[PDB]
Amino acid sequence: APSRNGMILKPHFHKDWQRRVATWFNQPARKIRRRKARQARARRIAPRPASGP
Amino acid sequence: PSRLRKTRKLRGHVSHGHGRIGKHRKHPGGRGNAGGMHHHRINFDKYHPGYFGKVGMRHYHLKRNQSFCPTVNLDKLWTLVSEQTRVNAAKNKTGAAPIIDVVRSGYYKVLGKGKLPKQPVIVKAKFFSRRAEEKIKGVGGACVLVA
Amino acid sequence: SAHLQWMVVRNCSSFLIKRNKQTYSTEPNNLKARNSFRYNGLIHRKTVGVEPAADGKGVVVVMKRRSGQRKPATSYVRTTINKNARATLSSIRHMIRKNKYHPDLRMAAIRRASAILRSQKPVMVKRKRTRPTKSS
Amino acid sequence: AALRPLVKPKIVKKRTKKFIRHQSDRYVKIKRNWRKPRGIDNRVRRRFKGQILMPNIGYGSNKKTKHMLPSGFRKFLVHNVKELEVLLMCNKSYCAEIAHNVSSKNRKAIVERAAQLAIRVTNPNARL
Amino acid sequence: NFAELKIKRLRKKFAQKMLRKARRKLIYEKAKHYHKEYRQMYRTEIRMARMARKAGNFYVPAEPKLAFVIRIRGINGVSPKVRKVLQLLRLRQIFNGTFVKLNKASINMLRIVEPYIAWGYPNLKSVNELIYKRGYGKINKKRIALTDNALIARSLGKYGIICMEDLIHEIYTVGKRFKEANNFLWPFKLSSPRGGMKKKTTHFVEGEDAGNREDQINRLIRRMN
Amino acid sequence: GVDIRHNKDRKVRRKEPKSQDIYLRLLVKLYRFLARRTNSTFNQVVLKRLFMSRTNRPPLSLSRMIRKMKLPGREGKTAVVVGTITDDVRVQEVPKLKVCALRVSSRARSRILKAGGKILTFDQLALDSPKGCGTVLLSGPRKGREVYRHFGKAPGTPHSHTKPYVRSKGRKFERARGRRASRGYKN
RNA sequence: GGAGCGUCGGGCCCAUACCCGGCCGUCGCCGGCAGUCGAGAGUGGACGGGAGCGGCGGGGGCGGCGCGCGCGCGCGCCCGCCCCCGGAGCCCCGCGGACGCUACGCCGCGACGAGUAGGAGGGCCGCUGCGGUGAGCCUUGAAGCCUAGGGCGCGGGCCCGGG
RNA sequence: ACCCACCCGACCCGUCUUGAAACACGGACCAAGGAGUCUAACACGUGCGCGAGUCGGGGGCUCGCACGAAAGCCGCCGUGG
RNA sequence: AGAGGGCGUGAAACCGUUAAGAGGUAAACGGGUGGGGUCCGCGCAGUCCGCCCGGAGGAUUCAACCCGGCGGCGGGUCCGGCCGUGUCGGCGGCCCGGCGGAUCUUUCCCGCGCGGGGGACCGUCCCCCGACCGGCGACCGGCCGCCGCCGGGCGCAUUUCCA
Ligand SMILES: [Mg+2]
Ligand SMILES: [Mg+2]
Ligand SMILES: [Mg+2]
Ligand SMILES: [Mg+2]
Ligand SMILES: [Mg+2]
Ligand SMILES: [Mg+2]
Ligand SMILES: [Mg+2]
Ligand SMILES: [Mg+2]
Ligand SMILES: [Mg+2]
Ligand SMILES: [Mg+2]
Ligand SMILES: [Mg+2]
Ligand SMILES: [Mg+2]
Ligand SMILES: [Mg+2]
Ligand SMILES: [Mg+2]
Ligand SMILES: [Mg+2]
Ligand SMILES: [Mg+2]
Ligand SMILES: [Mg+2]
Ligand SMILES: [Mg+2]
Ligand SMILES: [Mg+2]
Ligand SMILES: [Mg+2]
Ligand SMILES: [Mg+2]
Ligand SMILES: [Mg+2]
Repeated sequence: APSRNGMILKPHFHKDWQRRVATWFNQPARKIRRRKARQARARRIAPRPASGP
Repeated sequence: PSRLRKTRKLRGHVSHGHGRIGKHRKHPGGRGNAGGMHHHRINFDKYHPGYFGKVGMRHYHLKRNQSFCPTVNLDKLWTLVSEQTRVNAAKNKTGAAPIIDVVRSGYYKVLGKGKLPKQPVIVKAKFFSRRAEEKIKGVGGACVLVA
Repeated sequence: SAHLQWMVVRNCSSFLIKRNKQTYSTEPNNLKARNSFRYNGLIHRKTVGVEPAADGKGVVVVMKRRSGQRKPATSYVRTTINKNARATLSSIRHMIRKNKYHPDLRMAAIRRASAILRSQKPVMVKRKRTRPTKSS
Repeated sequence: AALRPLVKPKIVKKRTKKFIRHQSDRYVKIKRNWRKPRGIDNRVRRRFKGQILMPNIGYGSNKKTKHMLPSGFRKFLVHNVKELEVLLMCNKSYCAEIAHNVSSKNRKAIVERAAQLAIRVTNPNARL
Repeated sequence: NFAELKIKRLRKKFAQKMLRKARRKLIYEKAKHYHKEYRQMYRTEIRMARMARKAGNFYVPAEPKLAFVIRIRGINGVSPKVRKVLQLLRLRQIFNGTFVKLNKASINMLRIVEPYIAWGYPNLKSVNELIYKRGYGKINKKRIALTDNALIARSLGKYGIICMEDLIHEIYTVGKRFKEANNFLWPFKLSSPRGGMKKKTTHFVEGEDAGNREDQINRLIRRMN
Repeated sequence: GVDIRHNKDRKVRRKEPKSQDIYLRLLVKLYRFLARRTNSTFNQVVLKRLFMSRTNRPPLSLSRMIRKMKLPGREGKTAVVVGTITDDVRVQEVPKLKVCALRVSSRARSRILKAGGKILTFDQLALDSPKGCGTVLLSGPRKGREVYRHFGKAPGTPHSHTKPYVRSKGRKFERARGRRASRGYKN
């Protein structure tokens, strides 16, 4: 029940959302992995720009 | 910080701050915005005048970038450029007037709030107000349309 | 400043010691062991500190220069006074009063020295006084 | 000939018995430790005649003699020797308690040092 | 520098001591006058009646100016109109009292609080005994006992009232400056009535203690003050 | 038993600042002293303001500080502001001012000093004028905060112009039954 | 011949009410104290000429704004001084300032103090783990446990002794 | 503070209730366990930083992370909010 | 083994016993005293200490003073020099001072009208000396005054210690 003034607000937590929460504890581990993989790809394409084409 | 919160101070007391005549039952009003019309109506129509009902035209595939038109007021037009354009001017003695490309700085329209200092300009912009035009002319300048 | 760093320190210093409804302070060159602004060795541009002598006889006064704090190695300047009690006090008195240095302190500095010269009282004499040791 | 405190006034206490907890007598599960009652009817919590008393700030000690031991001192729980030398400049107003957990060798080391400085100890003749 | 200043400070010191002496002497003469004034008032009321009585006549003396009003019942279950007036007489606690100048307005306010008060026309002695034994100033809103005239003066001296005696004369004659001298006095916290009362709840006329008892308020004053 | 209501016996005003920061607290120590020992009520007002909340000491724009000193007669003075001095990009020519502030933003600082302005701290103001003599005590607009536009007689209460808390403005967020005449009614 | 009923006296009895006093807390005081004169405060101080027992010859006012501990004065000798606290000796000291001043401290005056539901503040109340910190404590005995032992705190609780 | 005596006082708590010592319910006793949490969104208050701006994400550059899945920096500093 | 194979610590309920005390209004409780126990602190006078003083005994070197040395403080002449704030002079760092700029110039250079770099210009940051002023806890050097320590002097109406 609403009590005296406030946004009549609609949250979208009626489905079973806690079954599909996606945490981000990866992200540092991820960020590194990309970065290694990046440095490897440079080293493979030896004098070619790391960039791409 | 649980340490600071209220339930630490309620420990010992029976009702936990929810009273003992009426209690803390689950959902006595109904869940959420239930009763907007019936039984919660007064709150809705004294803090949300106009919740209920349709109005105006539908618009199916709205794409916001078509209507993109960020405005800027004369108020702070000179802010767009380095002070030393506004200084090398009120000086110079050619009656030059420096250009101000407003679209470069990220505003499309030029509306007309504020006093513009007596110091000629050439304002390039996608759109202008009527008043913004007038003020600009009164300074001794020239509005300039750009695509 | 003095006051600024007292704001930083007043409740947090390692030298402080609350407990048992009192508070105290263990920082050196604090005569009276108070967690006070007045009686704080570390904070003030000019400082007094009356420790006992390592000998076991006598007292050391510990002035602070003003020359250069920033350089703690050189900052304090110690001075043993190992004299006939009444004299010791007077030397401390003059150090404090006639140099116009930390005039606020001074009587506290005298009482400290006094208590230190009490300390070096006689331990053996005290033992004799407490127990009569007569007729088993 | 023990260490006299500076001033030995008459401590005067408003209440001597412990406030005990309602129905701590009747039950082994309830402990003496005071608890305010919050019961809707409660002889005690609504101050009837003939019941166990409720502690107020009314019973409070006089500020001069609050925490004053019978001897006239206030405790200060010393933990090692270095910690004593604090009391050096009080001695006439604070005494030294030595801690339970301190060893019987260095209990001794504290006691004789306090005896130099004339700080009264509140549990000296003990560990041995 | 030194001996010039010293003498200047000694001069100052003396000029104070002189003034103190002066104001003391004023106080002393002000009393002496008020002694003569109350004497003259007392006799010249008797004077009058005797002279009416000499003729086949009557001397109806003045209706009283001033009355002491004691709150004689407690602070539970009391009607809102009464309660308001009782806190317009400053009669909040039971057995508080105030002087009150009489007039159509004032008297009727006492009429609306009748079974809550005992009141009437105080004696000279009553005004003295109340002021000397239980005379407390309102001085920066702190009830403070009138230990010296430096207190009374400090507050009421802008009215010509510079001592306990002046105060008593302002209260008793109901002067110009009564409102300000009477409000200065903190309401009189009197003890319980020694020897007891007759009946709290009923009017004087009908045996009890409440209401106007005119002359007899002075007996009650003595057994409470 | 006495009849007083004990209801509004405790006054709710602040005494110290609620902040724990040490430099402000030194200013408070200084202005407590001055407040009590000087007759100047300037010190009292300043002291009072040092205890107030961020909300309660709003920023004073440079243009607002200009125009308040442009006023006739308060010339060769010092403006004082327990809040912060901010820039106005929509003012150009800045006269040479004298200013006290707890803060001045980096732009506002430049503009003033470029003009030949002097900036003072509050410890500096005290030495300069311990009884607040020859000062202009200004304040930022208290009721600037967008907050206040929701305060008052509620929306949907005839003749109120009180912003409702709404998730997002647009055609279909409110503006139906209770604003149009066409839809029920309007207030 | 009331220990009954109606009318009335004195006298005495006691509530957490009233009065005085103590002590605790809360509220209030534009409260006080970062080191100074001062108690209805109603000035202080240069400095220049002219002078001196002169003064400011104003109300039965009973009086506050002016008077009798000195203004000039004792000493050096009509003229000079009327001197400095590293020393006037102090009830006021403006030359420097607590035993006191953790300024979140310390101190002073008043007033007041029922409380369910409920709200807020403070807890050097209590539990477990983390960063700091105690040149902490501990096999010369930690934690826990038990105790007609000693104490502190209004209380949550706490500290010591012995086992 | 252990026990005993005596005078006065004194019904059993919890709870729902206008009203509970109730012939209203729950409760033989002790130990341990045991109930206003976390996430999201809003609003107001307060504290801090910057202020016509502010912002940090997401991404990237710096390390094998002992402490680091931290810390730092970015014409990305502002795509964008 | 007061760790004995379901055995570390070993709480409470509950039970056994041992000791003490009580006992016809179920017990238990609050307030107030009394009696008894348990221990705890004593005292085999607790007359408790500390200043200063007067007297009476006994014992070491001084203090006061100079002299020599060291260290510290404070000061102004800012005296001499280092130090830094505001201002003015050098246009002097300006290219031997860099960044920033929608200020300018493609008279320039290089790379392809644009990019990069010069070159002007403005804003900002640094050298040279003189002058005025805040002479600022930012330091040195001499001189002064004062303090303290060590050692020299001083032998005893002194200055200590002790009873
Ligand atoms: Mg890529
Ligand atoms: Mg609630
Ligand atoms: Mg309930
Ligand atoms: Mg409800
Ligand atoms: Mg009830
Ligand atoms: Mg009644
Ligand atoms: Mg009635
Ligand atoms: Mg209340
Ligand atoms: Mg209450
Ligand atoms: Mg409650
Ligand atoms: Mg129900
Ligand atoms: Mg019912
Ligand atoms: Mg019940
Ligand atoms: Mg029944
Ligand atoms: Mg039921
Ligand atoms: Mg049952
Ligand atoms: Mg549990
Ligand atoms: Mg906020
Ligand atoms: Mg074992
Ligand atoms: Mg076992
Ligand atoms: Mg084990
Ligand atoms: Mg037996």
